Amino acid sequence: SRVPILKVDDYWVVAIEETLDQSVIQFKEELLHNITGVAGKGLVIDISALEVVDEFVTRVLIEISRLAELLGLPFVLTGIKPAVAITLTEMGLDLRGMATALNLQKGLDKLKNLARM
Repeated sequence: SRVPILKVDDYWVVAIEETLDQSVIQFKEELLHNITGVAGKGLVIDISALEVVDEFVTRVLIEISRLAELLGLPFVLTGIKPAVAITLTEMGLDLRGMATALNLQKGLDKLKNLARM
């Protein structure tokens, strides 16, 4: 448990910070364990802390995204600067077709708005 996984109003909230690499595997595993245990209304993951995004991180984000979809868990990715949007898309993450938001607040609001409909 290095990367904290928070729960707010039944939404999972995670912010990924710079890591000095197997802890990303460790993080993905713990997150997946959590979101398949107690039900939650959705998942927000913020990556604003990452100066560059790795091929490794990208694959973790693709897997979390696919599983969230299979689980029926609304998912929003937040804090994505232009340069990182380019890299993620080039490495196979479909940014256009997924929910993204500017920050954690916007992320949380987006999920609640979609649901309240």
